[PDB]
Amino acid sequence: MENIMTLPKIKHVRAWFIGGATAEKGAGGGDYHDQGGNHWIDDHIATPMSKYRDYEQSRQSFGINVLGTLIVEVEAENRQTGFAVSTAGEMGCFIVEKHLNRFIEGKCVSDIKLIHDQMLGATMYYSGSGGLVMNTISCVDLALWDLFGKVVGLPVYKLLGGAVRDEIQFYATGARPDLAKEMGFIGGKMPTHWGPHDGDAGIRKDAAMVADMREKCGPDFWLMLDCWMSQDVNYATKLAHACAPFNLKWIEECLPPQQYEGYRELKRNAPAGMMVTSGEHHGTLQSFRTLAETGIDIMQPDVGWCGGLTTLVEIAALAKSRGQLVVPHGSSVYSHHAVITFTNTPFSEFLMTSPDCSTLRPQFDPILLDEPVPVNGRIHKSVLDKPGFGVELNRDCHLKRPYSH
Amino acid sequence: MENIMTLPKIKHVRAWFIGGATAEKGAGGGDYHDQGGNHWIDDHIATPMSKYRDYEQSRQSFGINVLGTLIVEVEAENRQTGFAVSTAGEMGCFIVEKHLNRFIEGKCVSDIKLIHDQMLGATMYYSGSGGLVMNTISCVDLALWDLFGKVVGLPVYKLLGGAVRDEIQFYATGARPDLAKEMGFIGGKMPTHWGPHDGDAGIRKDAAMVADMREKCGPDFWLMLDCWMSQDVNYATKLAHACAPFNLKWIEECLPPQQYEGYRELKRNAPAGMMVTSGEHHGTLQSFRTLAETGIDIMQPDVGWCGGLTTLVEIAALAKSRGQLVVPHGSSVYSHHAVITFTNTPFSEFLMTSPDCSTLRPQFDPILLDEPVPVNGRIHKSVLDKPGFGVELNRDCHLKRPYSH
Ligand SMILES: [Mg+2]
Ligand SMILES: [Mg+2]
Repeated sequence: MENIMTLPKIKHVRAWFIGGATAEKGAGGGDYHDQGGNHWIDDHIATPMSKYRDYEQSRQSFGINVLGTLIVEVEAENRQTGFAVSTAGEMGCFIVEKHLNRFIEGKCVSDIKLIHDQMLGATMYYSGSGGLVMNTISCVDLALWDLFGKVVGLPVYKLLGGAVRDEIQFYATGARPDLAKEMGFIGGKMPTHWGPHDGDAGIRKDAAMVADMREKCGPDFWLMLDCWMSQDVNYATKLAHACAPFNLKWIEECLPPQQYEGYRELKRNAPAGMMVTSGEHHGTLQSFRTLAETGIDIMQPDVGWCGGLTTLVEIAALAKSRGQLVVPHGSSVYSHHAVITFTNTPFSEFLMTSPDCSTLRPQFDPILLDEPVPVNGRIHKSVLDKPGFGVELNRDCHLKRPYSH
Repeated sequence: MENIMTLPKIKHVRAWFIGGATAEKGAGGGDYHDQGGNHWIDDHIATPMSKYRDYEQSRQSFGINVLGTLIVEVEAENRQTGFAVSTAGEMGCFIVEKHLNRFIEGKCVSDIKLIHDQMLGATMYYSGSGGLVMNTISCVDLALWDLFGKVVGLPVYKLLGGAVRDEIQFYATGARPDLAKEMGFIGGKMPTHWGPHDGDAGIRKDAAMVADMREKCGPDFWLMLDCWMSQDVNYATKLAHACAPFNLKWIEECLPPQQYEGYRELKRNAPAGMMVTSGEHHGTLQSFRTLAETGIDIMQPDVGWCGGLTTLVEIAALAKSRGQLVVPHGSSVYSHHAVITFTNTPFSEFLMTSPDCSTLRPQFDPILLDEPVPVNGRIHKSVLDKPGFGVELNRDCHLKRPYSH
């Protein structure tokens, strides 16, 4: 047998950020919500805070954009690099440069799972199993997979065992399911604009929004509702039943992440055939074990928030073992390379970054160079035939390096 | 009726830090683990990382001390101030100065619960329900209660409805239960030094450690084991049964926080009469609802990590409703003022900050001025008869202010 390919050790790990409270607001990139004004993603979206008059119209007003984008780049001894982006910004840089670097530098570029376990174990006392700290860990994990793929010379999807479908079909999230249908998407997920404090009027208005789009899009184009942790079991139950006549495919993240018991009850109360989903804010495989056992239909981890690709692959197996689907939240290429290899991820999400949902602005615009976007609502596997996650870091963005080591 | 006491509005909120990766290592204060060398708290303590040779001897080596102390001070329009400390450091300062300040400034000093709900709702998308972000929220909550108490002129324990006992009796956590007995404590909790990877030898060694202290302390002095998230169900079960002959009162935090299902199984497998506890790393009332339902005997939230005093009081009611006890993790005065009013907190914890557990070095030494310490293993309620949490900020420490607004 031939001698194996020689692999370099990891030399440096660096972290930068753009956007967030200490940089330029509206930088976009990794933080989906770090947008400018007049953006659908900030237009009276129901949230745990919209019950407050001062925070009802804008999520930005309560600080959904304070973190900004975290960028992690790992450089091997042979000078090759790999990178990834997520939501964490400056604080994410602290974690990487002042803590996690000790487990990263000096390792082989193939020691991905090892570094992953060490990051989880070393931060367990302050990670809270999700959110900020997990977003940071996820970003490092993705940067490592990117570097490994670029060193080996293969797309991440091939390293994982290959594609199980020739193309990824997408549904679009935004305020214009009708325009999404025109673009070729298979469905459209809309955000709810009213919450529990709005009562029956709120239910009537969001249900009317769904009815209107059903009329405009026809019966086969899927329609879904995203509730961004803004409701309670009763309100979610009433809304789901109010939308049943229009064949709403699923109602998403109705409750805060810790409310597993509530999700179990909500799923039990759901109209026959209508799915209940959640997961974008959950982190760690164990949390997904608990979430899966509530009986919800689809878990939706964000690859950059759940713990990384390493964790995503485990979550996919968990769901598959139960005969269920896993449909990641956004994530662009970080999701594409993974889900195209998952038999139980028949479709993916494309979260509209276009202010009015009329164009195909890239998912992480503009931090990723040559970022692929759906063509006729799909991304063919050949589009992913590039090393690692197939993109390059846009250094024309004003990247800030708050910490060093 | 007389006109009510006039209350000022909150003018400023400021955040500082000491210790941590960007300051002086070993600063102590809020971060219990930010100690120097030769400290029992870093002496081969079993952890999720001790299975790794390079991280077996020292928790500091894997970074248990990177955060340091977060200090939050709230100033009212009448110039009176209130403050609190916790574990979060520089990153905690970012959260307070760049995000949470918008919900704090301008409110009445009595709007504590309102600010609390807004902090939770606004950070839900990145808090992960515990850890770093929750520690920060908790610190703000405590600072608010401190300010309110100082403005009103009453100790927090009286504002809460008064003491239900004349003194708080303590058990001591550290490597010397025998010295703790001499000091007047009612029991001693020791850390385990070996983990699953050590197998039967590890169980034999930690059990022998317990047997030795039982011999030295007698039958009535309580002995407990702290496992700092380092085990799995089987190992914890074996260790608990190995310690049953010595009447180990309880075995604490055997599993990582997300493993609710494991805790349920462990409690079921526990020797008759032996308690199973956890909770110091959990956050948010909902997580404690789930933890409580696993059947464990005592939940141990840290007042500065679980969400604050506001959350602690709710957790106490949850436990009380189930006929169970709540015994907070460390927390000094932040716990004292609360638990002295809880019928279901018959005793409290004093975590030895003394390197060799031979003296009564204050719990948060040296960031808190005039910090009370147990006398004969107890703290009489009269010791707490000072405004707010009864202490002042030691500004002789080199406090750093990384952010402004
Ligand atoms: Mg969603
Ligand atoms: Mg403990």
